[PDB]
Amino acid sequence: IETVPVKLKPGMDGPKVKQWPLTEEKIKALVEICTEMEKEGKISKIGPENPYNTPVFAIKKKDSTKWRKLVDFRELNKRTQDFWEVQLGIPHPAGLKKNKSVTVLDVGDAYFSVPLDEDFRKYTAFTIPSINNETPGIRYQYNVLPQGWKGSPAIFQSSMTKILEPFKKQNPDIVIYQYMDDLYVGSDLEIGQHRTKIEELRQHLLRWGLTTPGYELHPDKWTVQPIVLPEKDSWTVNDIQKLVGKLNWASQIYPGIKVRQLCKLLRGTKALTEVIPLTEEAELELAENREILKEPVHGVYYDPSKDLIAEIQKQGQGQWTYQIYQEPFKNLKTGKYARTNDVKQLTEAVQKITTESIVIWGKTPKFKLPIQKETWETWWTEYWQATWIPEWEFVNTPPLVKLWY
Amino acid sequence: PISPIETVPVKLKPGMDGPKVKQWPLTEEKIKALVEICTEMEKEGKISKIGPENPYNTPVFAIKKKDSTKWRKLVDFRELNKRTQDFWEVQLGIPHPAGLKKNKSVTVLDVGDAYFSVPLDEDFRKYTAFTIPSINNETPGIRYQYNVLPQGWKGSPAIFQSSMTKILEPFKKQNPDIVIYQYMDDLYVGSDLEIGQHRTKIEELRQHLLRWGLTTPDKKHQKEPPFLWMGYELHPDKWTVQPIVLPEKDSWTVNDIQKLVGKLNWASQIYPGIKVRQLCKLLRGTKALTEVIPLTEEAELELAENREILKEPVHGVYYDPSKDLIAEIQKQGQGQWTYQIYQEPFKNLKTGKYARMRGAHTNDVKQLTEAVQKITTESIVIWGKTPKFKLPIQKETWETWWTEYWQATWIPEWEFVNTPPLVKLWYQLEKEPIVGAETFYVDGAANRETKLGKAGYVTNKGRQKVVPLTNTTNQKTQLQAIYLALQDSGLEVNIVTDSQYALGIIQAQPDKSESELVNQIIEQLIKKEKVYLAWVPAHKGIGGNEQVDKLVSAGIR
Ligand SMILES: COc1ccc(C(C)=O)c(O)c1[C@H]1C[C@H]1NC(=S)Nc1ccc(C#N)cn1
Repeated sequence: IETVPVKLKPGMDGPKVKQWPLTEEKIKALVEICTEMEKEGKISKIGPENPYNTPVFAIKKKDSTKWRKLVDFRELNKRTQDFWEVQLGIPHPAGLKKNKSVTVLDVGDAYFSVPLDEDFRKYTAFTIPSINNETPGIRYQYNVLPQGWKGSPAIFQSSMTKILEPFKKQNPDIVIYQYMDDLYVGSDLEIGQHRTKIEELRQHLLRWGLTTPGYELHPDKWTVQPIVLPEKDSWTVNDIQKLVGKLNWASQIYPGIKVRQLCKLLRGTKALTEVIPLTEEAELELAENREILKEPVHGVYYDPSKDLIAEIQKQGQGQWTYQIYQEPFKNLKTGKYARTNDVKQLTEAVQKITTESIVIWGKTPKFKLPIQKETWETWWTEYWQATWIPEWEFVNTPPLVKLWY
Repeated sequence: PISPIETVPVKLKPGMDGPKVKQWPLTEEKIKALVEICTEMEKEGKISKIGPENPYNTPVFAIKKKDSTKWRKLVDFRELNKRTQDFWEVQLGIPHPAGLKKNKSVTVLDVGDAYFSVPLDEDFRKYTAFTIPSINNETPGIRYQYNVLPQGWKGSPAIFQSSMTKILEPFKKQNPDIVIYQYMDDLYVGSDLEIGQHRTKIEELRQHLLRWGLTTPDKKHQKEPPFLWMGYELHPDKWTVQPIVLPEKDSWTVNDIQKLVGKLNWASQIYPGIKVRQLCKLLRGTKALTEVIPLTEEAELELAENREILKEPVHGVYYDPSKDLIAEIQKQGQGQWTYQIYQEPFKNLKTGKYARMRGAHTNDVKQLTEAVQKITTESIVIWGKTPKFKLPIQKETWETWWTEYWQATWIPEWEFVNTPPLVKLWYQLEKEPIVGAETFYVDGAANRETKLGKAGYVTNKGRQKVVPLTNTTNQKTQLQAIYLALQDSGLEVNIVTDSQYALGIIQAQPDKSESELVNQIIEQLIKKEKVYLAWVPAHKGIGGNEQVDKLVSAGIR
């Protein structure tokens, strides 16, 4: 089959990213895999005449024993964007977010059957390091479509549409969305009818040589995380003070959170412990206040042109809160994540959020992670399971944990 | 020879073209030399005669060798090295002795005339053209080009080690029980075989290399471990660093202090307890390299301990893949941490030290955490796996800190080891306001154009103090106003501030800072028995805050 010519964003050059050191077991795993992918002609050893590099890691399947290879094309994707986004983009169905059930299938192997424009293969160079640098390092490059690369779906878009054609024609009320390595299939059918429909789809796929998982999302059961206000029996000065502080915050966001009435309440210079009475306009202010805070900020709309940002706060006790927004304090969605290691949970939450993000908006957000850069980089892969990797910057959470958002 | 190996295709940077530098007039003695030389190379295949159809020329020189015995052919490649494509890197890290398996037999074979025994890409030779001038530029001169790897060219090291790999690949495969490490010209071959079965294997390799154009020693193998490599002295049994020797001068120049600090840092990989905080403190502040810096008592004592440590030779052992890895971390001075990594009680594999600060305001629980993250990373690289730690911290102290900190923290398998000092949080911050405890509504202001602020406070018991401040930021008047509420205040106290900034710094339980103030506030905090901090929107007019805010901003604001 003829190949598609690919060009980088003119002005930008190929990826030159360092390879984060790996542990023994992951190096052994990687050499086995790459050894086989070579015999099969998917990748080819390369010389030093290739100045490019992209990091690679070894992760686990859906909790199985098999080690899977995971190249990190974050960079390359960026130098390619124009291509995989404008030239040959892939429409994102607004119906997916509404579905009662959405199943995700890893149609990754699918790309290994399509050759990559020879003039582009040098930009997919990666290195399998060695321990204690006792070796130069094993280099390779891709001959076929690689799995991390967002370019792979775009190209394969043609072949994907045919394969799915029959199924779609016969099942018009099922949304099929494709996003970098995965297939999102949603429907409003009863679970079993859905689950069945999914099997049927594997069969079509199977005929064009394509395995399958499993893994069900229920979008329509995704709701907001209101900004919680207390509702205590007693009352101290301190409590009402915090009550005012938070309310004050929720004013630059959520227009109409009148706090004036509740403020000026029991003032002067009292002890913090001193318990206090109640008010009538107060009871009513809280009422309307929360009433507003319960529902999304009026005036905030998703702008396709701008980046999505996800911020996470460690609430303690295994609780994690997050907000996705494009303009600070203009939450498009907020949420929570609950339920062993601090890093493990965080990585878990990052994947969950990224997933919801892909379904609702068709793009991954950039994370502001509440952790030490070094620690994250040293351990994330240890629990990571998705086939994609979002952009992330390590932030330093302000005492903003107070207001859950 | 010239290796029969295939060639690595190379090219100039995209829009650029070959080099065309003008050959500067050289003298007769120099002109004669280069001819006697090039003729010799040409006779071996290293270079070839070409004509003036090649628009590319590269400047040639010649300088005399030791005491002026023979000349040398220097080829200023700068211009070409600038138009040549980029390559991968020859080495991304350097093996650490501690990561070497213990070996019985080890010999070091060094390849002779490396770059000259490897073919250059035919389509690239045309760029490696240079010319030998005629006395006072009359005759056109002799033009030559390269058939092998030029000495000072950008791609020689890359293409060489690259080539050397392929050549070795077969031999390695047939001898899976033989480790070969390539570092430039030299080749390190070690095994568990006997000097007999070993030197036999060596030849087999020398031969293998010869079948590829690689001439290697015979009796000048240099194998003779000991081994001085990259600043280390290796023995088949153990390893250690090249011998250190401390100057012992009467005066120290910034230069002297530096060499010294460099030797010690290098010595700290295996000599536990090395300390250079007091000495490094002396290099602070722009200072000439020849300026004499007087040693302060502390540094004077520090240089002492180090001398003490370096006297009796200390050695490191090698890595046993079977046994586990254990790392212990001790807290030396303030902010300083030393650690040792071993597999068998006290037979250190390697030693180290962490002393980084990491921003102003921080505590031992946080510093200890970072040191673990370092040692973890370091351990991965060298040995491919993370060690179990032994930390001078209570399972409690840790467990209580991690759960009450906003940042996410992890920490590999560890155990508490009672090796004093012990890490502890020097104070907590009550979560509930203290009942029947004087509440201090602190605040501060500061005229931005003047710098005149009044940091004060007002309590629920009437008291109200207000001090004036000069040359201060709006932040200091908020951090100072807290210092006040802490001074003339009892053992228990509730403090209400409108300074997120201050709230932030303090809520993180720092036990050391770079702010002269912050340290003071810390002293107080360690003295109190119950402190409660809270926040409220600054100058929003709230019960209490307003009251203070008033007399704080009353003029001079
Ligand atoms: C990673 O590979 C290197 C890096 C450096 C050296 C050096 C400096 O000799 C080296 O021999 C090697 C590899 C041959 C193998 N050596 C191994 S594993 N162990 C030992 C043990 C003692 C000595 C002794 N004496 C040298 N090597």
